[PDB]
Amino acid sequence: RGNVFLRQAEIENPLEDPVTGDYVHKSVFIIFFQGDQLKNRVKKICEGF
Amino acid sequence: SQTQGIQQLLQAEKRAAEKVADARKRKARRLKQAKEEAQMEVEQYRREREQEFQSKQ
Repeated sequence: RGNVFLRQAEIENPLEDPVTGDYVHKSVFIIFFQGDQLKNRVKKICEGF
Repeated sequence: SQTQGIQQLLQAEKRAAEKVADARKRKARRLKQAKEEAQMEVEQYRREREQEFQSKQ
């Protein structure tokens, strides 16, 4: 249940990825919750993907 | 907008902290009051012991 503010950012002119080396741009659209159960569950899912 | 929402939440936590301060003050006032009724109560007791001592003497 995404509820918190959208933090947007973008990086162009990237560097090659640490573990494969893909020279790929970056962009982030975050909504991060302050509850502990969410902080752990979303952390698990996000680190998994 | 997003920072404004964050500020509303921060104001909420601020009034929560103010209520926590009010509550620790409530506890301080309550223990001070309890000390004061204890002092009054035991003073009544000392008056009783004193007048009883004079009566018996």
